[PDB]
Amino acid sequence: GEDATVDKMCLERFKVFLKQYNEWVEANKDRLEEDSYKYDQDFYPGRRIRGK
Amino acid sequence: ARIFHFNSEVLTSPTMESTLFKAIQWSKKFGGLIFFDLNLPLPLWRSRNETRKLIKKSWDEANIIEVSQQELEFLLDEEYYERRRNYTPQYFAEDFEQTKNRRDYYHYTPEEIKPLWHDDLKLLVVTDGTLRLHYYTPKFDGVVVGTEDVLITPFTCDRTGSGDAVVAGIMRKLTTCPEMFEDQDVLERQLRFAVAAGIISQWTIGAVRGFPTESATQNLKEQVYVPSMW
Repeated sequence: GEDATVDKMCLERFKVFLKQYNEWVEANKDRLEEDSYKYDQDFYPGRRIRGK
Repeated sequence: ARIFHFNSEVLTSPTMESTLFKAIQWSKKFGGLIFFDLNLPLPLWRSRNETRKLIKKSWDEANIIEVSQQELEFLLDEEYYERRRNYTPQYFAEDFEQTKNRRDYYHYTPEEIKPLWHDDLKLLVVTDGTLRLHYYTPKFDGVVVGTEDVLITPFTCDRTGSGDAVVAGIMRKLTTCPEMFEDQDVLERQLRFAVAAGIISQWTIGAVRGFPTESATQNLKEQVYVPSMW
């Protein structure tokens, strides 16, 4: 209940991972999509979701 | 004259180009239709941009235009359509017909053709030999399916002049069947006559020597096509 709200939990080590993960995502998102188009001609389940 | 016909070879001569536009002025004043049969000579294949500038004035004066598939793709974008033809799906075909690996008879959309369309243009015909005749009007568009058989006579076959027989067949039907411009079903039936003339023209060595008569063309059309398509 009120004792299990998120602010009550110790997730400090996972939050530092989230901060690093978000920085990596913003800096590599476009490059990863460009590589998907360069290497994979057609989409297929298991490939990177791209485009619209 | 009700149809004034000329090729782009006259654009390679400074004298003929000036004379050509006086002839067009006279023909239009008397109600004639202008037929531009492109037939690009060797110099005009060098670059798309130079050729488009060179033919633009004569293109805009024409009411009827005939181009080959190669000429049309060269005038718009040669590499885009070559890439389009060479595409193969990686995993599976998008439909059953794509599995048969058949020859490409791509029908250009009127939006792809839009850079070349103008107000006075009544009919654009794009010829893939005698195999396909893509036609475009302000109101509609479509394709006439044709055929060819030069392997029926391997030692007398000669394709030279078959493009002229197709154009002559179009002109023969346009003058006598003016509803071709406005009726799609009528246009397709009359264009099959032009297909037949092109086919016969490929069965003889020499263009002039092998040009077919009307009754021979009409006979071949009825032999090739089922009666409902006549």
